[PDB]
Amino acid sequence: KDVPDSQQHPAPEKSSKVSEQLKCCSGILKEMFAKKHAAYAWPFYKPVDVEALGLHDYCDIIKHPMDMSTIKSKLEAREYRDAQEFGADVRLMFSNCYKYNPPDHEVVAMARKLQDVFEMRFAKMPDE
Amino acid sequence: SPAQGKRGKKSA
Repeated sequence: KDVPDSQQHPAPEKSSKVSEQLKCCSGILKEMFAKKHAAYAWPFYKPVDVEALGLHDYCDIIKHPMDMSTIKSKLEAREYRDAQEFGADVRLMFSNCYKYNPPDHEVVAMARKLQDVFEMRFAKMPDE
Repeated sequence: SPAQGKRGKKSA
């Protein structure tokens, strides 16, 4: 088995599954990007503002800060093979977030909201 | 001191 319904066929040409994942992946990011999640995903559309946030230690913490806009841009670039390229970077921005931030933080506050929506969204992602 | 804990963002 090796994970239930994890894989079954390599993609023909490019997708049938994969770039289909990205149409989803995107609507997903674009959803965290939604005015709905723009209450808290907005600091994720764009990069951790090391100035605005008064970080300084940022570049010590952060090795790969992801931003909903690149990951999206890469969607919009089809640079992402699939939604797991996609969420790899969602997990990246989420990661670098709690990486830097304690869970009593605002960024994490925001982070975990996206964590909820993105992961829920991502649960609706294929793999076939 | 693992991370500064941003002190970033206030949603607004």
